[PDB]
Amino acid sequence: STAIVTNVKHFGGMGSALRLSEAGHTVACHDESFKQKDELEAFAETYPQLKPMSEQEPAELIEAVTSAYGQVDVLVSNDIFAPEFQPIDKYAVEDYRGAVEALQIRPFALVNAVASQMKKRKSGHIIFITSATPFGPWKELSTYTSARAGACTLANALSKELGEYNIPVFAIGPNYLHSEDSPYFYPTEPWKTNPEHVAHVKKVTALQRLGTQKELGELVAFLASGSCDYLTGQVFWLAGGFPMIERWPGMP
Amino acid sequence: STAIVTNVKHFGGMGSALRLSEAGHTVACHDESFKQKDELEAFAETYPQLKPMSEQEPAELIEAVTSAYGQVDVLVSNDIFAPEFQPIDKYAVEDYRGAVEALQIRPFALVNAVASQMKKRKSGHIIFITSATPFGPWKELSTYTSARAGACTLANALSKELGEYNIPVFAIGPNYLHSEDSPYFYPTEPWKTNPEHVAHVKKVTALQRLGTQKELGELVAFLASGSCDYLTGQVFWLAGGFPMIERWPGMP
Amino acid sequence: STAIVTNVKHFGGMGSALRLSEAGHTVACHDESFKQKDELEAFAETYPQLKPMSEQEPAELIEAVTSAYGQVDVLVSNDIFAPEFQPIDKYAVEDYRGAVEALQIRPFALVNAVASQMKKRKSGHIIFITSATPFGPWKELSTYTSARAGACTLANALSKELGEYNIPVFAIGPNYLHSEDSPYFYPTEPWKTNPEHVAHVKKVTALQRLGTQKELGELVAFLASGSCDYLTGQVFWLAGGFPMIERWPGMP
Amino acid sequence: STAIVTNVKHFGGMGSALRLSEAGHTVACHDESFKQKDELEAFAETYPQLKPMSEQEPAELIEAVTSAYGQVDVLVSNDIFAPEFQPIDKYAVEDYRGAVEALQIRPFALVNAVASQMKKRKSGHIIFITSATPFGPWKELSTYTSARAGACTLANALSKELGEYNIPVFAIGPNYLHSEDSPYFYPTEPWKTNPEHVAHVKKVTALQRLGTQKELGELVAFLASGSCDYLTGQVFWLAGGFPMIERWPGMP
Ligand SMILES: O=[N+]([O-])c1ccc([C@@H]2CO2)cc1
Ligand SMILES: O=[N+]([O-])c1ccc([C@@H]2CO2)cc1
Ligand SMILES: O=[N+]([O-])c1ccc([C@@H]2CO2)cc1
Ligand SMILES: O=[N+]([O-])c1ccc([C@@H]2CO2)cc1
Repeated sequence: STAIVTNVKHFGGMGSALRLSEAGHTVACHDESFKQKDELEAFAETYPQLKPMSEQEPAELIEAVTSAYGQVDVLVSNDIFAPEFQPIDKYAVEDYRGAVEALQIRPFALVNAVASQMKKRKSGHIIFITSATPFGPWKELSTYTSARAGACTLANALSKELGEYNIPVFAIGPNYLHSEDSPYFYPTEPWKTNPEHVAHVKKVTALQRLGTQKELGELVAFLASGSCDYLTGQVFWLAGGFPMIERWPGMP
Repeated sequence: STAIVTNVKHFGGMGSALRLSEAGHTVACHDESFKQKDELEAFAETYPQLKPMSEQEPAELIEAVTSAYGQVDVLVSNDIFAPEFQPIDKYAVEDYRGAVEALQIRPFALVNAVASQMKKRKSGHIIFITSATPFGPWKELSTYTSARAGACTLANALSKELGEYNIPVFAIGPNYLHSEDSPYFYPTEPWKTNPEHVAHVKKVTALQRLGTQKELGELVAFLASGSCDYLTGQVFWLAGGFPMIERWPGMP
Repeated sequence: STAIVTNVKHFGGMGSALRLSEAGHTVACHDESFKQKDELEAFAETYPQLKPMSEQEPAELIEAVTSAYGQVDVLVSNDIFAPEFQPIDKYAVEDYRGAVEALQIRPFALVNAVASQMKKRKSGHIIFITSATPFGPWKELSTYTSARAGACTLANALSKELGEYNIPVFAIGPNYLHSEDSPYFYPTEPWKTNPEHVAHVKKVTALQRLGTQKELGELVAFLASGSCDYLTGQVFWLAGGFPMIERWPGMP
Repeated sequence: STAIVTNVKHFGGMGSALRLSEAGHTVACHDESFKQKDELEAFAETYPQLKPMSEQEPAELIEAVTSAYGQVDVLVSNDIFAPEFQPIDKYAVEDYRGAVEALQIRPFALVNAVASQMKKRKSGHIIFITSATPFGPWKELSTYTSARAGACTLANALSKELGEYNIPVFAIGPNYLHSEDSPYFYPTEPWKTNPEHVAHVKKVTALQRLGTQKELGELVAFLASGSCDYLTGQVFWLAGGFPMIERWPGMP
């Protein structure tokens, strides 16, 4: 079918787009850098199987993909934001508004724009790439963490109404997901190359390693395949067993 | 100590303010209507044991209560919003922005404004009145439900950083909480007067009744008393056993 | 690889075994009925793609499969129990002991018997088929529901220690999962053939239908394939959006 | 009213009994040591406000308290077990049976024995002291952690049926709860005396300290008072913000 992957260059974007395309889907890709023709053309050349779009806004993007490929069957809202770790009193209120806009309002706007066509034909899949941070909150990241939780619940809530139209809705919350060249949020440098970082990952995850783009991609393609729609409403914690809890003194 | 209860006329406002006052606290009350001298005066006359403030914005309010009474020891963010039940595609993106501003940004702004003083003296209590909808979402209320989830997690996330400063943070998520004359969200009419509504409540809650303002107030005062700070991070589901799940055919 | 599916004739047994086999795995199958050669041979003839075992106990089963097929790479603990619905005071304490033995001790015993070999190779996958009842408890089924919760947490706890040996552990908790000819727990008759039952499923699930053995099988095969080990520790709610929560009077 | 607190000398026993008594309740106490006359009398002398009982089994205990004090209004099932940390394959299946019998079957048996009298008069409170380990499992404690999870769910499931009879059911899950002279599970020595243990607690809890018996008691008394029955079904995590999750390299 036809799929849309947002912010393709970052977070769970490449894994999702690449595997979806390998599965036979036509994959329209969005990214902030695609505003520049040079960036869009370069992407199209490197990944000829993907279909980069210049459209930036929700309604604009959904309309563009629908016109170019007929309809949108799979929506992968791969949302990102660049937060700072700050004590609550050090954040500016605008810092939270920014987090909520990028992590909650955006996915909401995308579903709001594509839901009608999916409901009319009673078919489609909606996948939010959120975060596992709500499951094990770190101190001093209240904006990003709470916004991600809003997105997770948004997906679960949406599954309740869209199920009547045979539209599954899922949320994939990753952590320690290798992002390769993207800084969102675990790039090769330094996460796979610096001792302290490698050791940190070994300590906090059960599998003692970063998750791979391949793994995220396999999950996305599996859910979008229609092989297991009954998991609708699920929030998947793609965090390799994180968080590992510190044990008592003397214990290995 | 000195407490602040927002939107006192609605939701968990009166139960919280009244019980906190009976516990001996000086309770500064906020409400949109207090912007009008006539409304504020009428409230002060009816409730001489309460201290209504005219201030509307977070910083302005925190500053006024601090100036008049010395400091803010307890913050009860009784947040409200009037959402419409709507299919995802029928909402306007602005409807979600409105829900998040009222249910997430506001409590965040209040803590952002008061956290510094609490941290400097290493004492204080923060309580968010959220919702239990995230625990059992209804179809077609995605904006309100997801926003409330963001608030619940915000409370939990804040508990992690403020604990070092001896500041407990809690979230109380009610449902079917009798709101008396307030339309937010279970007024006496029709929830205690109309047969069908009375029957609905008896079916969906384990205790088969609406929760009382007194019960909410008791919990708020208990948490604010410093009797059980070790519950910091807790999201309390004040919903009387809701949700009750429909059983198989043949089962009463 | 080599997989083991217990209680193959019931619950998620057939879906798991059939899809695992279609995936290319050698699937050893356990069932209480296989104690009778007549039943085992009858099963073997009907399903040449499966390998029914006569062994009933954990240690004996693991040893038998290891001897016959080299080793056990995938363990699918498809646990079942036949509980009665009853008020807490009407149950016999033995009724709870029985539920716990069948739903907690059994999966524990199986992992206890196969873990050492998997750890030595630093490879293997463990899947518990539990229940979604803990997520939305019905009244009067305290034994079954709580035991299933124990099994879910057992899986999550195990993922923490086995991750170090590269062994993912998952729990799939279904509800309204079509069980075809098996009475555990949603057989064709009457769940797909009686109006009241069809209507009940339509009301309590978001997708308004029973889950299929195919869907459960696809998930089991996907997890066992090694395509997404990073989901280790996950409890999957395979309940089609259940539970759907009763809305206010007047709402459709 | 009349309350029963089990294993009073350990875990949440003393805080519960002491505060319930201070609240004016007649508190019948159970403990394995009370099997010996010398132990029961020594306890009665030290704590004259408490009523130690010699009864050990659920039925006889409920009956004895009912005969002596008229009825059982509050049941505080303070369950304990002394597990060993072990890799799954190192445990004996009997070690899990032992954990489940003490942490799941026991509370179930007590409610099974007292539920009828509470239902007949439509009044009563049931509180299980479980554990917060299910919320953040450590590696190698699969027996204890999963059993405690079963108990938490048992309480939640029970709230659904007993609510109709006006009987709230709660579960209090502590961790890092100072147990003073009792080895279950954080005695003064070494948790408040050894530097490494003191440092560990300051690291893994948000409040950076052990919880007190006083705090636990305050919660139990509050819940038993009938001041906030609408919290029925709640699982309280009395863990001071635990778990604190390790942050990235460079962050303090
Ligand atoms: O900003 N951060 O430090 C950050 C850390 C982790 C995440 C994981 C992927 O959700 C996201 C953001
Ligand atoms: O708008 N609504 O229909 C609504 C219903 C229930 C709530 C409960 C209190 O959280 C809030 C809003
Ligand atoms: O006995 N029962 O009524 C029953 C109902 C539901 C289940 C779901 C699959 O876990 C199991 C048993
Ligand atoms: O055995 N243990 O090591 C243990 C550790 C912590 C607990 C906390 C109270 O639940 C219980 C048992």
